[PDB]
Amino acid sequence: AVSASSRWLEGIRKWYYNAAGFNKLGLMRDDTIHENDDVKEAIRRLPENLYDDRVFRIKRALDLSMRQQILPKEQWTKYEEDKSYLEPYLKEVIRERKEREEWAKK
Amino acid sequence: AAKNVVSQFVSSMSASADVLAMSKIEIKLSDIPEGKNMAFKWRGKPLFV
Amino acid sequence: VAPTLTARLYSLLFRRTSTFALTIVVGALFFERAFDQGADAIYEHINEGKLWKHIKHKYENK
Amino acid sequence: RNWVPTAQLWGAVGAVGLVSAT
Amino acid sequence: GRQFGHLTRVRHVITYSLSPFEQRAFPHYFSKGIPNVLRRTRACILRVAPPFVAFYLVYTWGTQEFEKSKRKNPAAYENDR
Amino acid sequence: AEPEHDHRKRMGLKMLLMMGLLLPLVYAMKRHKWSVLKSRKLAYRPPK
Amino acid sequence: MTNIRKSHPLMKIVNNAFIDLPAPSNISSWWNFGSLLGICLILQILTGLFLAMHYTSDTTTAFSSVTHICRDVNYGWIIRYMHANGASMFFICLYMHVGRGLYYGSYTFLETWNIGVILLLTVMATAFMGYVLPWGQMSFWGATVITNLLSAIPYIGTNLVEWIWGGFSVDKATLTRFFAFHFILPFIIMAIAMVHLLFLHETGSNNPTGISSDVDKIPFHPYYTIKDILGALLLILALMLLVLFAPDLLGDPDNYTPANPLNTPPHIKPEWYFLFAYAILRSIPNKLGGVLALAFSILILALIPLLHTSKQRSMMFRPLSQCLFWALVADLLTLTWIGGQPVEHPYITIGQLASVLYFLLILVLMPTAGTIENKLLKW
Amino acid sequence: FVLQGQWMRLCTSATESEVLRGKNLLRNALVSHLDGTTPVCEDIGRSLLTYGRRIPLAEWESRIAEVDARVVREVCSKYFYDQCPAVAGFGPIEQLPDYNRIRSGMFWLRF
Ligand code: HEM
Ligand code: HEM
Repeated sequence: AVSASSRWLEGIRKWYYNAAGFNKLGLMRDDTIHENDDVKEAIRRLPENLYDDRVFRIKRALDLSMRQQILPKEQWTKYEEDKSYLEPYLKEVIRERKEREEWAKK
Repeated sequence: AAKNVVSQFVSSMSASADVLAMSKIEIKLSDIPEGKNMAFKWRGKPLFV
Repeated sequence: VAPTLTARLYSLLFRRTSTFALTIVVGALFFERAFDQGADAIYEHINEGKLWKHIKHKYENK
Repeated sequence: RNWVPTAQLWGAVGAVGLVSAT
Repeated sequence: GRQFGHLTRVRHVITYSLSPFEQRAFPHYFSKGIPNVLRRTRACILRVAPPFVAFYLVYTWGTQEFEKSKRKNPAAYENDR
Repeated sequence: AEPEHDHRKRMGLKMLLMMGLLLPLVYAMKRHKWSVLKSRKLAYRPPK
Repeated sequence: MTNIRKSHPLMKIVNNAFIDLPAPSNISSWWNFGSLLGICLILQILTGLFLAMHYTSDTTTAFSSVTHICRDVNYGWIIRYMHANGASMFFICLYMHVGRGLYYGSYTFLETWNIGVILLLTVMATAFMGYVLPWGQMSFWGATVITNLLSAIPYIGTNLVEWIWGGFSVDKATLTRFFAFHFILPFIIMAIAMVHLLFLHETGSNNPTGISSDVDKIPFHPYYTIKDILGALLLILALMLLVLFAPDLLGDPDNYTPANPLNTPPHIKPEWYFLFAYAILRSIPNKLGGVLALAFSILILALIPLLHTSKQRSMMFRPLSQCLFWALVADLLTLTWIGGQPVEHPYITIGQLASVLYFLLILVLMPTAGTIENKLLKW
Repeated sequence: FVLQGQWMRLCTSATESEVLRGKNLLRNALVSHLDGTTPVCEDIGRSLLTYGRRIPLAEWESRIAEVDARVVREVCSKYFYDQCPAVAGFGPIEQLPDYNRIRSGMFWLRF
């Protein structure tokens, strides 16, 4: 029954996305992830392109952070372009482990 | 052996028979006005008579 | 052409770290004295006659 | 080699240092 | 183990740096600071300043009352009556 | 109450001058070294 | 290798954690508080050992002794006022440290976090006993009322407060104990610090962005030795600014009065670094309830790891917690204020809502905010 | 570390022995290249735009001869000591020394 409410979250979502500064840094949502054991394995599963990309992005980002400089307005990550490229990989890794856990009950 | 060695080293701290000589031992009377109040130090806290 | 003051200073004293260090030892000395002198003066000025140094006269040798 | 000349300015330094510092 | 040859794997990135002696250590500091200082402060202010502001009100009010209630020795209940 | 009153204010004076010479100096050192980093520019050329 | 000084001695290799170590690039000024933290530990110590080179630990003399260190002994005055003020710094620095850990999720390093916590609490003990060494009106009473606050425990308490004191009050017996433990804590604490460092060396320093920097790592020697020296320079600045221009300013207590056991400053309070916990304690009517809640103030730190709810260990990218993080800090400031306040209506009612705010911020608000933010990002 | 090390040592600590051996190496390098027709032709051509119209061949030995361990030490310290390097790599350069490290390698405090 979500037509008005859930077509307006995108409004807070959008707000929120640009609120969090990582937008400005040239980074994307997936690169802001807490690198834990599941993320880690997902990470490892990335293709050369995807994966080298995430290395430059973070390189460019930690460079900016070191210099306290924001990227130009023209070169920023736009919410409409949400590459959730880790998501696919990350899901399974979890999926596998949930299974493993479950299989270990009895 | 541990028990008695540890015990002794804790008791070392517990309360010396120096201090603990004066503890619980106090008397005084009739030397002060039939009216006032004499605050003695007794056991570190004020002993009011 | 001549070497900028720094270049002069450089080639005479800072190439060799022995010299450099020697410098610094020397400098530390010279500097301490000037600083003090200057910095003490400055401070006594701000309290003219407020300090015993100014006030010894009164009861000294008659 | 260069060690005398260097050991001679290292000598000096120590000397000046003590003299002054102490 | 070894911390420098074993951190991660990085392909295709060039870096270009310059020597200290070739550059200046203070790059239009006034000019960058103002605009950068300005631009981050203004993105901080909103997230940071509020709660402090709040405390100040609470401090102010909170001390007024005290002095009143206590200096207003007649505050609780009046004199005449 | 505080017999050191005058000496301490004296030293203050000498600690303030000194510190005004060391704070700026030392900052320059800090930029001298870091400069390579801050001046640094980056390029990313995949074969892709 | 041959004649690589560093790894030749095995010992000198162990020192290459300073020079050669992987240190992230990006790194707020906040991290200099680690290093300064050590700086302060070393300064207190050198200072302590000289003061304890002219201090005596008896009722009779202690006040005199300090008084004599500040009068007849050459440069004993600065040493002592440097030692007093230092400890302020030491704490000012500590609370920056823990702020940073709170904010950027450095506390993910659970094992490092747990040592920190021990660190924090050990210093806390130290500071509590040193202030009592001089045996002045504030010190005297402050020890009684804190120590006695331990007698809240039902079965033991009472017996136990009496063991700690070495008698029924706080006479010589207690006074020499604090002298000995004050002396030996800092040495024990240094071991801890190094143990803390040990664990941290196994995963390196987190950043403002909150992401691994392994793809960006820098020489600690080249860069971070100057930063640290610079940090010092400012640190000292503050310590001498305080110590030279306003020796007593930060040392609220004006009680340079030899302790008279019947006398009492109606306004009894710990120094600034303890006020938070004081306030929080008063807010509870019941004694025991207040001691538990006092411990929980400080001891609640070790929970936060488990409380973490977001996917971004970095608060840097998360608004809502950045707002409640700041508020807690300002709530903490608010509490510190109460500490020096008459315990009357105005302050009572305030403190009580601040003590609930603090535990909400830490126990309930933040954790929820985490979730929310995660859900707005679609995470 | 070893290389830069070698540089430094060179301009502070060169020993006549050492320089004399390198000396001789040079001669040979410089004589043996000139074996064959092609080789001689290039030296003669290139020599003329480079060094102008001289053919310093026999001079060499003379020039090479003036070599002294002090000569070699003073000549090396113009160009390598306190001077700022030009360093390029094509990684795995992840361990390659930080520009400032390389830089400090051109002077002698320790290492
Ligand atoms: C960070 C660890 C330490 C902290 C937080 C600390 C803090 C303090 C404080 C707050 C005082 C009270 C001074 C006053 O206000 O008059 C004090 C006094 C004292 N401390 Fe320290 N201290 C530490 C380490 C040490 C060490 C390592 C020593 C000995 C080596 C030491 C020896 C003394 C002595 C003898 C006094 C008594 C005289 C005085 O008041 O200066 N302390 N300490
Ligand atoms: C005796 C007091 C302390 C000393 C001497 C000390 C020292 C250090 C030093 C030298 C560092 C490395 C640099 C930095 O990140 O700033 C560090 C890091 C750290 N300290 Fe402390 N510390 C102390 C207290 C604490 C406390 C009380 C805690 C927390 C309860 C703590 C938690 C941490 C954490 C989490 C880090 C790593 C942060 C990161 O880089 O990601 N420290 N400490």
